[PDB]
Amino acid sequence: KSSCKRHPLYVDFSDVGWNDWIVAPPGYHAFYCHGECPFPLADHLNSTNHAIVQTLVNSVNSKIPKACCVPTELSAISMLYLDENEKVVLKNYQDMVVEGCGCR
Amino acid sequence: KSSCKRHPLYVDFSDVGWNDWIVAPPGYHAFYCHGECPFPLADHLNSTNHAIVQTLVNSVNSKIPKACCVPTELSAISMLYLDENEKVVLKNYQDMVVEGCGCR
Amino acid sequence: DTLPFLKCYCSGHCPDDAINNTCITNGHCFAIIEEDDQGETTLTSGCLGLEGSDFQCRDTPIPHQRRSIECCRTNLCNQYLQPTLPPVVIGPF
Amino acid sequence: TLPFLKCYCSGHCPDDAINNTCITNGHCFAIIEEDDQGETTLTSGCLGLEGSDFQCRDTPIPHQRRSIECCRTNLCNQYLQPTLP
Repeated sequence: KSSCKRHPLYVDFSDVGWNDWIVAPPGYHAFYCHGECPFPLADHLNSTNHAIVQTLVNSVNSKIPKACCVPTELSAISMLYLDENEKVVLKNYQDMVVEGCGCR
Repeated sequence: KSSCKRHPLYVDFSDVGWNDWIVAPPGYHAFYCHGECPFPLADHLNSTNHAIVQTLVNSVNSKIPKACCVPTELSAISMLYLDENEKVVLKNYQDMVVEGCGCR
Repeated sequence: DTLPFLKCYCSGHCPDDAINNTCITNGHCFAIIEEDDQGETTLTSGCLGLEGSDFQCRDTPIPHQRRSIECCRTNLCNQYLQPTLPPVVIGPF
Repeated sequence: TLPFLKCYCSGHCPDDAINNTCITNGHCFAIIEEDDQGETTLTSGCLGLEGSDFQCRDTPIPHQRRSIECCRTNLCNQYLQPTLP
């Protein structure tokens, strides 16, 4: 009973394992997507045709799931870490951060 | 239990009521995505980093959802449908058919 | 694409950064009346994207819960929509 | 970079596995998890190159005890015996 939106989430590395393979940063703001995909999917949910069709079918046949609230735009962050040979390395990491969310 | 994959769904326009504004085709194979996104995410689920990161966060903090199983490529289909003043036109609806699924 | 040109009122379906209960879109304004899972009836309104709008504005006629959606395409036009529940059906089906 | 490595799989197979093997550009893994009775269970398959280093690294105190080990050699994974923390 609240719709697809982005939600805050900070991922602390020490706090989950990778304290000691990742020199920098110690964490980063990842965000995540969650919420209802109701009928009708509004404009700001950036739905596909498939998802709009599926929402209508779910409303007539409940064995077919509703669309899911998921990231529709992600961005990169770079990290400093030590690898499988253990050199200190700078690396871009793709699709780390949720920039916006939609019903897909 | 069973994990993220694509599933059959045929959408028959006249069962859903659309057959008096869609002259052709009478329906089409839309499919859908559904299923688990466990840890670890195996290759064939095409997760993004974010979905990976978040699957790990969910095993430590269950207050934060699993990655979800959604379409990751979609194809188009064309249709003959009515307009406002009862003109049949042809158009290519994007993103109607699911071609593949993933954990996102 | 085709840029947002339309301004609609919203209630229930407002974007999370909506200013004064309006939203903008390249699609249609809508109003919808429906029963939820408890048979409580509610009226909500907002913006629909252009892509997919044929399906959503038309609806399917027999969903689990009664509803009616209406769409219009001029500025703030959804403040005038007064959609009403479909008549109820008697007998099993 | 195409897929080039062949791994065993079990529990984590794609629907089109050939004799219980998958093909990838990342790593083969195996992993042992522990349910609610302690009656545990051992699964394996393929990990995509992307984010492999997130999934191969070992993270303490989840909901459960589990351990995962990766590698990159043909069937390196069919005789990998991870042991619980």
